[PDB]
Amino acid sequence: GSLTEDGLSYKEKFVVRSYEVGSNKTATVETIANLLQEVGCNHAQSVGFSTDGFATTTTMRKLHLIWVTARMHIEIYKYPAWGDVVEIETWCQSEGRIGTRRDWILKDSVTGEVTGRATSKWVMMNQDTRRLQKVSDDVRDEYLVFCPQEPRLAFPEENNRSLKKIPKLEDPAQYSMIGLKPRRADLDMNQHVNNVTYIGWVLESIPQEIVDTHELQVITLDYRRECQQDDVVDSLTTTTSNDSQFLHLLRLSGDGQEINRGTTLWRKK
Amino acid sequence: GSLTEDGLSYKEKFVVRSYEVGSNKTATVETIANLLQEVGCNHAQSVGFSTDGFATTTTMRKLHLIWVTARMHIEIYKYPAWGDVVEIETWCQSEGRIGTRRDWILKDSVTGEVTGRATSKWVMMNQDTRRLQKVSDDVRDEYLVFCPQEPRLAFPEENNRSLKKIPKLEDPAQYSMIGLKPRRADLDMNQHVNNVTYIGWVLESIPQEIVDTHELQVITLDYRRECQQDDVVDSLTTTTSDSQFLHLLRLSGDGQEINRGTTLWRKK
Ligand SMILES: NCc1noc(-c2ccccc2F)n1
Ligand SMILES: NCc1noc(-c2ccccc2F)n1
Repeated sequence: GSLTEDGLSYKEKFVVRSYEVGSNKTATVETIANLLQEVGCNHAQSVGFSTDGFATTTTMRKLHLIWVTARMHIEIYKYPAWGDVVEIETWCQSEGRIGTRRDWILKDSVTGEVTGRATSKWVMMNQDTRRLQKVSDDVRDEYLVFCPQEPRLAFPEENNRSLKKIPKLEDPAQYSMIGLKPRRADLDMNQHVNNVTYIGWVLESIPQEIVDTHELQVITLDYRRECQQDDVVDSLTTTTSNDSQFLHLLRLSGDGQEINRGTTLWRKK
Repeated sequence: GSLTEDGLSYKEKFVVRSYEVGSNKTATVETIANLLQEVGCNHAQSVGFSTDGFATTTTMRKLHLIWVTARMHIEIYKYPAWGDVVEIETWCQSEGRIGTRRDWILKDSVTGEVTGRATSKWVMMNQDTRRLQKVSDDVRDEYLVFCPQEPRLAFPEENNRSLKKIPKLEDPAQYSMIGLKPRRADLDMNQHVNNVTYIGWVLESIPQEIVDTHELQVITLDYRRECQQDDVVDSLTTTTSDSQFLHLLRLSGDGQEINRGTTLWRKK
């Protein structure tokens, strides 16, 4: 991959691998999410920021500050088949003091048609204390020369699903998968659970008959709290709905501490 | 990637990704194992065999026959760092009626130095009845024009590590990780548990202090029986010593064996 001509975005091509595809012989949403974070990292690398998933400045490193994902929103129109080449363009934009947005556009490299889009909200957190804080002006300005100054949105539309509030699933859940635990392959280089793992865990409580008769069009996931290496997760799903829609909750298997909530939208094949 | 000049081997380059590396910022043995499987598939594709992990002929398809892994053996001298290019060359060779071998050599693209090698034994199985059978002469012949005729071994040395018998760990195990279950991401396109998942499960009962102060040099893993989508696995490890370990995977209920193995680790 490379920075584009204006230096304000980053593009990379990926060949979908045998082990990245599901029963449809196309890429899983987890492979897609992995590729989003790969191009995100390579973009950080390309302009001198940290390449540990946190994309930090020297200023932030001095202060033990990191970026953490608050929300992921992914919309897929066609999943790339095994052997197919998918092109991903990615950029960031500050949303003032709240935090920053990273957005992506996925294309068929052959036709150049848009096959998916994603957006994510990130917030600044002290690494050690876990306390959020508004982005300081010194730090803001470090990033602004790497971001477009005119609004550029993967999700322009006035009211769009990427910004909707997600309610809290009430017991009893229609469906559950109990006792989920991360293994070493679920951890990043920092030994923190990889954000994509939580997508896997959300989808584990979707009944197999849905997965066999539907394709995932939209997923929205909020991140509240991280699952530690030694934590155990319960995944909860309730039907809310030709389209199928679900409300989702991840919570710690003991005390029921919320770690994530989300929605998915599925369309008959 | 591409078949090489003589058409009897296949080569591919891989850029190591951010999410593919562990705490040392180098590729995990599971990332390596996945790339072995990927070049294997691309080699099958390049000469017209099935691309579903089974590399079947049209004959085998009529008979509902598949190739199944009996043994994986992997030796790594240097794990590629994030952003590094690793080149993997791969080839198959018939071992008569017993089955076939796929071998790999891993290189640093920049230096051309060997950074690891792997070998695997495959047996022929009826996919419905799960009965083994020796390889048909008509099936042998279909594969011989795509394999070297002169012996070509990742592990040439008589009685090397890759051919040793693995004994059955006896209770009580020194270390365990219990109640392991596959998720949808551990399944392939056939909805069978991916072979690399059993590698992750073996290593889950290595103490963290070992992983933190050692690098994995050798893994040998026998595959005896499949974990189904809805099965639950216990992972057992005992120190047999460099650090060495004996490994056993078995179903959480009745203690049916699915895998046994060994690992060898060196202090950093
Ligand atoms: N707006 C805040 C911001 N946060 O990251 C970035 C960023 C920009 C370009 C390349 C990598 C990057 F991480 N900007
Ligand atoms: N010896 C039996 C055998 N089994 O696979 C092969 C094989 C050869 C070349 C390319 C792909 C292949 F799968 N041969």
